[PDB]
Amino acid sequence: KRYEKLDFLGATVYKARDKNTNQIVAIKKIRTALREIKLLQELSHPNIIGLLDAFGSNISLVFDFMETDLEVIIKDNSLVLTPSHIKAYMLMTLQGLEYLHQHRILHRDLKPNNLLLDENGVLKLADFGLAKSFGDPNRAYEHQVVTRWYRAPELLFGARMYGVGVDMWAVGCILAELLLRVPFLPGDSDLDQLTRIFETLGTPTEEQWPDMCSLPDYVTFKSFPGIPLHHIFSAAGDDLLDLIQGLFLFNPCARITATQALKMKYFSNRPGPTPGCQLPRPN
Ligand SMILES: Nc1ncnc2c1ncn2[C@@H]1O[C@H](COP(=O)(O)OP(=O)(O)NP(=O)(O)O)[C@@H](O)[C@H]1O
Ligand SMILES: [Mg+2]
Repeated sequence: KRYEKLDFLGATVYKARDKNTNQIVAIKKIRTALREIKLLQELSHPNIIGLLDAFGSNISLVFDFMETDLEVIIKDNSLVLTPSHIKAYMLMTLQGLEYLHQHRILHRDLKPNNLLLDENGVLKLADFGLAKSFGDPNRAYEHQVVTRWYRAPELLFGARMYGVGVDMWAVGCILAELLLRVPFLPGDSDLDQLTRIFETLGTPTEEQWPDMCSLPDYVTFKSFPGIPLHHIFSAAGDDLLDLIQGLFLFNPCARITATQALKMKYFSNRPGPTPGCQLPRPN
């Protein structure tokens, strides 16, 4: 309507120019979008993508333009991530997520390519296509799960009741991927995803996860010992290992929350988070 289509980016996404401010934006063109406009229009947090406008003739959602995303950074061999880089990305991720959870919203699709980065190193959660108020019902056969590699074990065992844990597990997978620069648990099937979770983190005992055997799709895997976190992340300090451990607890009620994650010593310890403007950018 009042936007000129500049470059194509990848539903269909275009770069554009707002003729009011001459501001550069991203326009996403196509009931998935109804629920999205509802939440996103009224939210406002630096680390949550802003919905600037919408119009219907199909639906077009107008978003802040973000020059890159975490997956691009992770896959870019010319960039080396320092401990301070990783700390900055996690802090922005968790502050965004803490906001959402305080507003009783689950993202439900956290993965590196949904953490967008602007030219000033501001990270923003995006793609609220699966986002849900905590108390909304979970559909029978149209149930929307994150891509498998970021997916919490309770979801892989068919949980219909879940909460904050699904996002926090994903956040642990994103952290692991920042550290390893490859996906942490790349399952090739939903069963193989559980296999990989268990042979890496151990097959849960009933005291680690009391209610596991009563999940709708529970089945008996072999007992795997797991691998010590300090062996997997050989460059991570004890403070980072404690955060990673908290994010991958099997019991979704024991798993660390965004708020608890942000209060951990990791975030107050040296080295500090990289200022956004010094974060490494694809050249
Ligand atoms: N706000 C934005 N600013 C700049 N580029 C963007 C923005 N949002 C999306 N893009 C780009 O457009 C592409 C469209 O991909 P997209 O379809 O959003 O991801 P997807 O996970 O494959 N499907 P979807 O469910 O639509 O997210 C992305 O990979 C980005 O490179
Ligand atoms: Mg996406």
